[PDB]
Amino acid sequence: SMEGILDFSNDLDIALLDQVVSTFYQGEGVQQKQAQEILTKFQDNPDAWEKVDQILQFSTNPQSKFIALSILDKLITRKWKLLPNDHRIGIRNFVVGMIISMCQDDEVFKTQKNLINKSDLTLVQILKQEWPQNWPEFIPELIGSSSSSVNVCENNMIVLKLLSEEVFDFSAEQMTQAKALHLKNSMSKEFEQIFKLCFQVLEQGSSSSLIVATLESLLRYLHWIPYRYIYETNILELLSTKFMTSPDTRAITLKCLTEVSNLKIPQDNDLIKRQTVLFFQNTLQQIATSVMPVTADLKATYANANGNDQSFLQDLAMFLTTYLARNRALLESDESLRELLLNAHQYLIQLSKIEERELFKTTLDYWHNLVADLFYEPLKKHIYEEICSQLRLVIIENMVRPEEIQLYKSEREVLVYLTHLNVIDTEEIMISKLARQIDGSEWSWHNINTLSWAIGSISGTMSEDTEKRFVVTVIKDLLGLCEQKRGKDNKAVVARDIMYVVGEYPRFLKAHWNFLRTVILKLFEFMHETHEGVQDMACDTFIKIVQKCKYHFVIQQPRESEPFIQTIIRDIQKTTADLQPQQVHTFYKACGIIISEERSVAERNRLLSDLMQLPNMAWDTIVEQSTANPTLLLDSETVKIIANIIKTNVAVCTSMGADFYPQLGHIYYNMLQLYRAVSSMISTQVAAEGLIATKTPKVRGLRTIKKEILKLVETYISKARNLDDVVKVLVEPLLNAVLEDYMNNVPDARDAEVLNCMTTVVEKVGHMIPQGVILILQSVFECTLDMINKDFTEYPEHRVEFYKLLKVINEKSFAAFLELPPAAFKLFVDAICWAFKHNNRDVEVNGLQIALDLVKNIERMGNVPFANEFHKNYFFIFVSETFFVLTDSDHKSGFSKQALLLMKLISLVYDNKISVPLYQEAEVPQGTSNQVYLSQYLANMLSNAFPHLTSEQIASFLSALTKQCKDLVVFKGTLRDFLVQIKEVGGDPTDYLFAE
Amino acid sequence: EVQFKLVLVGDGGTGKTTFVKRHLTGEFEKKYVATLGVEVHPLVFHTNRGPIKFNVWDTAGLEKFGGLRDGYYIQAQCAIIMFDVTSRVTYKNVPNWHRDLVRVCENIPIVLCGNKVDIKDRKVKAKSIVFHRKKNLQYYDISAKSNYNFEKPFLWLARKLIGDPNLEFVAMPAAAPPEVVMDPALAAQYEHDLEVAQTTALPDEDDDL
Amino acid sequence: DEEVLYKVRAKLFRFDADAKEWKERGTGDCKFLKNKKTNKVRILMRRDKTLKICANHIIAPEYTLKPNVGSDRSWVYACTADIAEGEAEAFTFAIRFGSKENADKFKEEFEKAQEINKK
Ligand SMILES: Nc1nc2c(ncn2[C@@H]2O[C@H](COP(=O)(O)OP(=O)(O)OP(=O)(O)O)[C@@H](O)[C@H]2O)c(=O)[nH]1
Ligand SMILES: [Cl-]
Ligand SMILES: [Cl-]
Ligand SMILES: [Cl-]
Ligand SMILES: [Cl-]
Ligand SMILES: [Cl-]
Ligand SMILES: [Cl-]
Ligand SMILES: [Cl-]
Ligand SMILES: [Cl-]
Ligand SMILES: [Cl-]
Ligand SMILES: [Cl-]
Ligand SMILES: [Cl-]
Ligand SMILES: [Cl-]
Ligand SMILES: [Mg+2]
Repeated sequence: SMEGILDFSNDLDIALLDQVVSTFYQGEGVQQKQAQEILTKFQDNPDAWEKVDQILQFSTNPQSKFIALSILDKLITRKWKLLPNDHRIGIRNFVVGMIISMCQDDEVFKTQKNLINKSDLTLVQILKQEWPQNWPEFIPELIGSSSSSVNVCENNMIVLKLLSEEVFDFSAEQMTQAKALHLKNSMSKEFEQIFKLCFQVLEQGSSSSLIVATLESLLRYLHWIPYRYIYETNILELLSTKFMTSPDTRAITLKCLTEVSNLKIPQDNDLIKRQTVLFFQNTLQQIATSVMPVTADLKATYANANGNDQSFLQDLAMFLTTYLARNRALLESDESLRELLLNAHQYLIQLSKIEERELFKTTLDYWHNLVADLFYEPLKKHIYEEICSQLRLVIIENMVRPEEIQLYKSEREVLVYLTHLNVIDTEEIMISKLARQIDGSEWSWHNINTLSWAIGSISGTMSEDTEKRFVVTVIKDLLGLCEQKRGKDNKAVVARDIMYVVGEYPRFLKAHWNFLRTVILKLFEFMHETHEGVQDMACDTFIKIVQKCKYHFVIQQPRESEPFIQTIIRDIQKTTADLQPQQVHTFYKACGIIISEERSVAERNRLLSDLMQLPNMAWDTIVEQSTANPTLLLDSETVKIIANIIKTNVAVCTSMGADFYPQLGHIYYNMLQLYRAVSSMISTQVAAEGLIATKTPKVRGLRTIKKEILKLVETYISKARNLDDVVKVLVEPLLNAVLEDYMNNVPDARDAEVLNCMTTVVEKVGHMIPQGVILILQSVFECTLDMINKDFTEYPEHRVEFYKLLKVINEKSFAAFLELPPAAFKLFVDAICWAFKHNNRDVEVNGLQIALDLVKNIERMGNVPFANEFHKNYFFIFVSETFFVLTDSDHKSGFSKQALLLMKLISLVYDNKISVPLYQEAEVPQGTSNQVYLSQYLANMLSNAFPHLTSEQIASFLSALTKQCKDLVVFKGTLRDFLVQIKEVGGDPTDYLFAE
Repeated sequence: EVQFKLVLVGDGGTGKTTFVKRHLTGEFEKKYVATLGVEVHPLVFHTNRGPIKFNVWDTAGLEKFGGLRDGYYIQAQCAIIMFDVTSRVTYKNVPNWHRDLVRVCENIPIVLCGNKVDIKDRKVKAKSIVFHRKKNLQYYDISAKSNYNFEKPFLWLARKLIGDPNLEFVAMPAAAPPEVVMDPALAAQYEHDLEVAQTTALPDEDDDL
Repeated sequence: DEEVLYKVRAKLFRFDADAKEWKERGTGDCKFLKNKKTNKVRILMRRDKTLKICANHIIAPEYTLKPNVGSDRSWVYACTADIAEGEAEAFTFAIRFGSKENADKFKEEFEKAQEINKK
């Protein structure tokens, strides 16, 4: 029965609609669901708008009327201009009449806010279409009708609020530049009369709901109105006194005064400066007397979360930080304003103690502004000494770990500035907080961690002498804490924090070799502790200390027999014996950092030789057995050992880069034989067991070997300095080992890491291996395209690596694309346009960049047949494909690069930089310029794709576009204007003449 | 048991349906099947203040599948606005979703959620996310995939709707499970079903679990 | 009212025959609980943070832990009656752990629990 309303051949049963709607909003399960589908089909019926005036008159369900207005809004925003003037005036009148009727009935005004507000928005959609050109009297009548009734006046404030939002706050994306300017000038021209009304309501007062609606509209006006409406009327006084005293108006008023604080205001005017001071004084006085004193515990209040307290305290934070970041200089040089300045900062100190991360970030942004100022501005820090002392404690007690990168960065910077301003106070707070860890009063894992992060964050702020005394005191105290504590959980927590602090003070370690040696040897002891987290922090601390102090490991220290790196390597087997593989790789990576400090080639190569001793000997035995017996590789344990040897090579190559070449050279031949042997085993397994084989631990293990080999070669080549050796030694064997294996595997067995490795090869030595780049294309291009050209989802890693490879080949070795057969070149153009159509931003952006670069590559060739044949074959495919992704509303992230590509394409023709006719003969007079034909082609294409546009709209748009094809910002403006106009009927063709 | 209408809004593919399904069944849906209009699911949490039920109106982010649009927001008592921290456009659109929502629901607790924080290449940086401050929205970084902060939006809304800041999620007592006897008629049935399941790979074999 | 015999972090899946795919059901502490009245040992598993039940069933002596083709740190087994989601239902479960060591230890404890349940 419900499906009855979808039958338009018969008049609409309002009582049925009301049941469908009730079923949807109040029903459940299968019934709710079915009502949902029916209502969506009803609303989307393109004649549904005809039924609106019937539904509004004869429905008893306010939800039905809401949905009726949604239907009307689709018509008004999309197809309004098709309606005869008499019909548009009809709709306008039945909307206005519905609003006035609802407002005049006190019961309906109170209870139907949803439907009234929805009606008000519908009216604003009509005003966007009709006002003021076809409705000059709207504002005068609104002002007039406002004195007739308190309900109508209040509702008129809601209409003017929504008008302001639609014209000033949300117009940029939703209207043409010309239409937005028209409506802005129109509201500007009549604002004097709107403001008069708003000011009278605020002055005359009485009804709180009316006053609140009026201040809600004022908040919107403050985004655009001139300062004189605020500063040259009584309104500043009313906002900062009267409306701050009553809690109904306090929240909106605070928001208004925040926006008042952001007004564009003259800089050289003492009366305005005094007025700016006075509204702040008045606001803070009202808060201190009517809400809470400066001493109040806002942490406690916020936590209690009574009524609107949380929102009020957030809004207070926003007002204080906004006003002070602009105006605190007004309060700083006058003795009579000192108390106001310090009370306002004292409120911010209390707000900063609230347990609410997002509020803390807001206040921290302000504190960063302030302490940065005190660091540089002369004679200002002394004002804020007691504020800064409190703030030191707030930041230290709130310090987060360095993993939370943005928050830790902000906190560190504030604490560093504060430490510079008073090093003694910072030290005293940190030592005394440590004392309360030791006496147990504030002891907890969170509290010792927090303190350790804070102590770590100020490294480098103190003098070396002060740092020395501070660091020793802190380590002594943390060691005492460790001894004092019982059980391994507690001892691990304090040990980790000792390690953390030591790791953040390299300047101290570099001056005290004996201490550094002790730290390292202690870290080595900890690498045998199986207690959770200890081995990871020992390894993390080791590599962090090496990154900073590596030079001290590579020289012979006084009273040592050898550089300490020799001592580390000698005992490496024993040191790392209890570590997990990932921890072993970190350890070897850290040794790689040290060895790369040795700039004597013979000594560096010997250290590298010695470091790689254990994986090289494990490799040699495996290779002997692997060559002797091919079956030994199948064993699970051997695959894991081989993977971990390759991963150790990757770790050391990561930190040594170009210096790693002798080690790569030692394993290179047998590593590529292993790649081939593992590849055979994978192919064989997939034949024997099916595609499921690729999910098995055995085959994942084997593929891990291939991925780590590809990772090792890409890691070395990305950092190589001797490119001649790369081209002469590495590239030929690599290409022979990987390309044919990739091409001749089934899609599901192909490693995307091959594409990634090839990208680095073309990046670094592409210019030197033209035949290699051709071979790369021949092996990967057509088989990878066929994997990714059936849908947007399959093989996401191949998809991404594929377009990165095409991009770098197109940049570095464009001759490889000239060598393609025409069929293969056509697939290349297909592949680029395919990338355009992607919603993954990685592919789409590479897609559009390849298109740009390809155009540039063709243009470089000058007037020759390949370039001429390229334009004849592909110019219009690129223009139409780019227009497609620009206009289909499914590719908005690509807007900028779409516009840049379209501009380049249009500019080529506008400049006559294409030698041959783009049209095939007897399609136009044989004299015809490519400019005339492009104009014709685009007019035709846009007309067929958007048949609701006029010939005039299309011609005006294309005239503007071709004129603006050397001015990207203006061109983009015209494109956005077109995207607005295609969503509606009867867009003004003069909009494309817009000039700022 | 009290029940609250919750509207979930934000751009297509930000993770709204994925987040709700994770809460409903515990599953992670990898595939993108765009919501058509709205999907309504009851969702119950057990708190130290008894059970709380959210009637979750998971709305369509794609304009072409929008259905009733703001018609879904009527009588909502709370809302999540979702964006994708890997997609800048989705954050640019947050003020548009907020606008359409608060025009219908003037005074409701709202959580802004930046989803997909598990993805390494984050495009919407912490420093950029400030829209919530002046609008008094709670903000969380979430991952429907890693479950990072995945309980927080509901815990915060529950505290706001119950008016108890100390409200916690609790474990309900677990009833003794039944002893049963495998049906000898369905024994051949089960070896089949087990064969199929043993030879279908578990997803995401590289994860910590 | 229950002794905790074994606790391990695990991810639990149920097989959807229709979609022919494994769907995750929860991640959290998997507990073997011995009822102090009956001496019956059950699996009780709760999701991280929500603490909602994703597994609640007797470790029936007739159950068999099988490997999954994709994993060396998982078991699949048919469960005739699980009460996590209210009314007792039959599921094909898969439980995955942090390591092969964790999975083997689970298997060891699961067999011990099966013998306790035989009494
Ligand atoms: N990496 C990652 N992917 C996620 C996450 N959450 C969701 N996804 C994926 O992103 C897509 C989100 O799809 P949906 O949840 O349907 O998106 P939606 O916002 O509901 O979409 P509409 O219905 O179109 O509004 C799916 O492919 C999800 O698997 C996350 O936290 N991390
Ligand atoms: Cl203006
Ligand atoms: Cl200032
Ligand atoms: Cl040095
Ligand atoms: Cl040795
Ligand atoms: Cl090794
Ligand atoms: Cl070819
Ligand atoms: Cl294609
Ligand atoms: Cl088009
Ligand atoms: Cl249209
Ligand atoms: Cl539920
Ligand atoms: Cl943030
Ligand atoms: Cl906030
Ligand atoms: Mg969805």
